[PDB]
Formats: sequence, C-alpha cells, structure tokens
Amino acid sequence: DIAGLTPCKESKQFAKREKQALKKLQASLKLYADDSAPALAIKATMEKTKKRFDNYGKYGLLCGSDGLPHLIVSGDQRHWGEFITPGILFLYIAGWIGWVGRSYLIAIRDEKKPTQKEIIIDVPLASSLLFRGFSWPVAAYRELLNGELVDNNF
Amino acid sequence: PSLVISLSTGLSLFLGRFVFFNFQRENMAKQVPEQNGMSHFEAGDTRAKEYVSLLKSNDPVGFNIVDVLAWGSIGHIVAYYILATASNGYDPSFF
Amino acid sequence: MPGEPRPAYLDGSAPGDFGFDPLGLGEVPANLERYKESELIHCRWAMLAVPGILVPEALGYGNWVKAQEWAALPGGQATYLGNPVPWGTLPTILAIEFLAIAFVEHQRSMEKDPEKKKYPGGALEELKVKEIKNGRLALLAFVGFCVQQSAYPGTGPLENLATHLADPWHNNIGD
Amino acid sequence: PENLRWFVQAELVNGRWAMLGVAGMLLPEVFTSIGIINVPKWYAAGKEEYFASSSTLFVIEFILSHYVEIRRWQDIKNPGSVNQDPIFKQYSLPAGEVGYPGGIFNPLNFAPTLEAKEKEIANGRLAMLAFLGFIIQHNVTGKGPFDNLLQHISDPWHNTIVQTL
Ligand SMILES: CC1=C(/C=C/C(C)=C/C=C\C(C)=C/C=C/C=C(C)/C=C/C=C(C)/C=C/C2=C(C)CCCC2(C)C)C(C)(C)CCC1
Repeated sequence: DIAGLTPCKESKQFAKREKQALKKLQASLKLYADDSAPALAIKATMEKTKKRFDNYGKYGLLCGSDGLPHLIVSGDQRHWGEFITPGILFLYIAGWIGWVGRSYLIAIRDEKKPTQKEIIIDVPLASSLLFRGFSWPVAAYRELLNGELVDNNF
Repeated sequence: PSLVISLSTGLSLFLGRFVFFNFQRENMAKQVPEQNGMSHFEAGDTRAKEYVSLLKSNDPVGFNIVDVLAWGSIGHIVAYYILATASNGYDPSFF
Repeated sequence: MPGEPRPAYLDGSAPGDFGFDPLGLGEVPANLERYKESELIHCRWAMLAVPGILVPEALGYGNWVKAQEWAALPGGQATYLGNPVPWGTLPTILAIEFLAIAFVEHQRSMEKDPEKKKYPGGALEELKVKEIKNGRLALLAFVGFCVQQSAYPGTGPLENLATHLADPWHNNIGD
Repeated sequence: PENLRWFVQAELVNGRWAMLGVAGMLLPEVFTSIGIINVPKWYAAGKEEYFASSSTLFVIEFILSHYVEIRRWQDIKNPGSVNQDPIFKQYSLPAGEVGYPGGIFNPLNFAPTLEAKEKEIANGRLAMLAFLGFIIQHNVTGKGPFDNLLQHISDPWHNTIVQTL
C-alpha cells in the first residue's frame, strides 16, 4: 500500500490489461480448439495464468500503474521480505561455495603438490567440503576472525 | 520579522579586529615586510609555524567590538557630522 | 579484544597487582594519551547544574518565585530607559552575561604546572574519589531523563503513576 | 571428527534455556487441557502489574537482564565460574570440555573425549528435536494430539500449504 501503487485488488489496470493481454491468444478460435497440440493455443496455459488470475492476487506487491508488480522490500510492512525473506538465502547460497571454494583449494597445497591438482578435481565435493556449507556463519563463520584469518596458517 | 544581527554583528565583529592592533611598535608588524621581490615560502624554506599571536590583544579586543557597534554602527550616525553646515545637511539618525 | 573475549570484571581475583595476578585495563593507556579540554570536564559539570535544578518545587503549598523573577523575560524590563536599550530581549542582555562569563574561566587559560597531575611522580579536594567520582553519575543521571525531556515533554515530571516508560519505543519504530 | 571444545557452554547455555524453554510452551503442552498459540503467563497474576504496552513486560524485566547475563560472559572470558559446574568441572561427571588455553597455534591433538553411557548431558538437546517438531506444526497444524485405538495411523484428513493462510 506504500508510495502508490495499489495492492492489485482495485484491479483498474493489471487485472484488466491482463484479462486483455492474455486473452486474444485466447481468441485463438482462429484455429480449432477441441483436443490439439497441434494448437492448444487457446484452452490451457491460461490455467497457469487465468486459472491463476485472481490467484496471483494475492500478496499485492502493490503492483502499480501500467498495472504490474513494482516489487519492493526496503524494510517496511509485510514486504520486509518480498526480496529479503527470499533475500538472505542467496548470500547463504553463494559464499559457502566459497568454503568448498576455500577448502577445495586449501587442500590444493595439502597432500602436497598442486594446481591441475585443480583440473583433476579429486571429486572434491558432496559433504563437509560442501556439507559444512550448510553450517558456516554465527555458529562458526568466524572461521574468519581467528586462526584461519590471521593468517596465521603456514 | 527579523533582527538582522548575529550575522551583521559578525560582519563587523572582526572587521574591527584589523583596524585593530598595533599603533606604534614601529610600523605595525613585524617590522613590515614581505611585499614584492619574495623572501618566503618555496624560494627555499617553507616551514614552521606556531601561534601565540592571539593571546595579547584579546582582553583588549572584546571591549571595542561589542559596544562601539552601539556608539558607531547602532550608535546614532552621530551629531556631528558637526563640524557643521549645518551639518552635512545634518542628518536624521538615518533614521 | 572485541568479544566474545573480555574483559575482567570477572574478578582477577582481582584488583589486582598482586592480586591475584592481573592487569587489567592494560596498565594505563589514554584515549588522548595527553590530554584534556574535554576529559574530566565530563564530571564536575552536572553535579552542579543538577543542584541548581532542585529549585523547581514540587509545590503542595505554593511558591513562584521572587520579586522581579523575569516575566518569561521578554518585556518586563527595565523599564529602562536611559535610553532605552533593547526592547529588551534579543541580543543585548543576551550579550552582557556572555563575555562577562566569557572571560571568567579563560583568564584561567594560563596553566601548565602548579599542579599538573601526578605525572612522573610526587617524588579540588586533594585526593578525592567520592566528591569527584560522582562526576559521572551526575551527568547521565541528567541526560537519562532529558532524553525524555526531549522525547515526550507531556506535563509535569510526576513521572511514574503508570509504569517506567518503557513505552517502549522498541529500538524502532520498528523493532 | 569435528573441531575443538570451543562452544560446549554456548550450546549448553542453549540446552539450559532449552528444556525449560520447551517447558515454556509446555504449558500449552496441556497438563490435560489448555493450549494454542499463547498470550498469557504463568499464574496469576494480579499486582499493578506486568503490563502493556506503555510499560512493556519487555524492557522493564529485560533491561536489568543484561547485567545478569554480562556477569556470566565476562565470567566466561576471565574465568570465572562457580566451583565448577558450567565452566567447568567438579561433579559429576559430564562430557568434558577437557582442554587448556592454546594449541600448536591449535592442534596438539583434538578430540579424544568420548567414552561412556547414556548419562547426564542428553536431555539438553532432546528439547531442540522437541522444538523442530514443536515449532513446525504450530503454524502448519497448530494443535498437539496423541490418540490410539481410535484413529492413530489412519488419520483422518488432509491439510497442506496454500489454502489460504
Ligand atoms: C552499523 C551501521 C550500518 C553500517 C553501515 C556501513 C556501510 C558501515 C561501514 C562499516 C564497516 C566497518 C564495514 C566493513 C565491513 C567489512 C566486511 C569485510 C564486509 C564483508 C565481507 C566480506 C568481503 C566477506 C567475505 C567472506 C566472508 C567473511 C564470509 C563468506 C565467505 C567469504 C570468505 C567470501 C548501517 C547500514 C546499518 C547504518 C547504521 C550503522
């Protein structure tokens, strides 16, 4: 409800330009609609869509003039998450690749002699080398801030 | 609805600070000099300053700023002009 | 340093040179390492603005306030004239009291020895913890509530009939 | 294995706050009966009181909390700690943190500390499996039943995600 941008439910545009945009693919009477492939340009799909119409709805995004999702989190109201509730994971999903990324490498001086010892990967991964990826920060993310860094290692 | 002060007090406040200083003690610091010809910075030298050049004239300095502004400035424009004519044309305290 | 490592309020035990073997603050650094204008001033201040404040009575009898007591100051003076001065109000009265004050602790300027601290050795109530050591709790005692005195200045520091305000705000405003 | 006697207490602390944590909503736990997602508070109460919201039960009872917890922290740090249950040892006889302050930089070892029975420890973690049952339902299926000879292992119904909420 903030800055504009209305929650979709007053429908004005979006919902209609929608029930327009998608719905002249629908005028695909211009073929023969029964069973097809070769055609189904009409009947289905709209299932994902129109039979997801008033569905999408539904949490607002306060989709806005034009009548489309102006997608915003910034840390106000329910939204504090339309990208943050799915905004952290990414952080999470990446830099523990860094762990594998690190400990894969930080092995590539152990057992001794290295590099292409980088090309032949010694199938490097599946558990703790990754499956620590699971559990890094605020329990041990300060794998950073002691003996591994510094750095302090040799 | 504004007293034009604070500022216009401080536009004078340190004006009055370098009419200031230094009648007698030869010719008003040092010495004099520096002028043209150039004696100072990156001809060579270029160093190395203190600052206790304050402390002298301060106790003095306060008086003159923060009342003549009420005898000069916001102190009439004064009689006097006399002399006389009278007087400059003699003036309304303008107003 | 930062934490979770630190920092020896956990006794010593304790003090403590000897003892039992300790440190603890790190044997006497200085966030100025030399040192003042702003330091120990954080102290004798608010001891003695805050006594000046006891003065607003709780009143259950009536008070207020004197004979001349300035009429919120704006125009009960002087009535002059002589003449005639300011209005009064504005910069002029607000000019006298100033540089009058402005000279009193600035002749103090000249200071170096007699006596600069302990400094190397000795070989204001003299040695005084108490009378001075309050210096702290007499500052923030004050802000402590002038925070609300710039928060919700409702009407009269009746303070608690309700709770401990504690409102709570939340740390945000929100969360 | 994994690592060194780093946190014990941290997670111990956790397991301490744990059982009586899962004792908390363990009132909704229903002696026999009285549950749901909660609002109230032990029994009674009726002073003046413990209140809302220009008050909150929060900041009052949980500012002062801070010095009650920092004492431990700095207590850990500079040991510091009883004589000695929690950091660490006197009686009798838990799972040993075992080590002393340093390694070869770190490893002159690191973990020969297993051995025994069922024992003391356990229940500390029990309540976090409790939790990962007990949290998951309560907004997914917000009541807790157990029901034999009736229709356990039969069911009855269905209930998924998108309904709505
Ligand atoms: C508090 C505050 C804030 C902040 C701000 C800022 C911006 C500041 C600055 C600050 C600082 C002082 C900073 C620094 C930082 C640092 C860093 C450093 C970052 C990061 C990082 C990285 C780079 C990482 C890496 C890694 C890790 C660590 C983990 C994962 C993996 C890897 C290894 C990759 C806010 C916003 C809230 C506002 C108010 C106040």
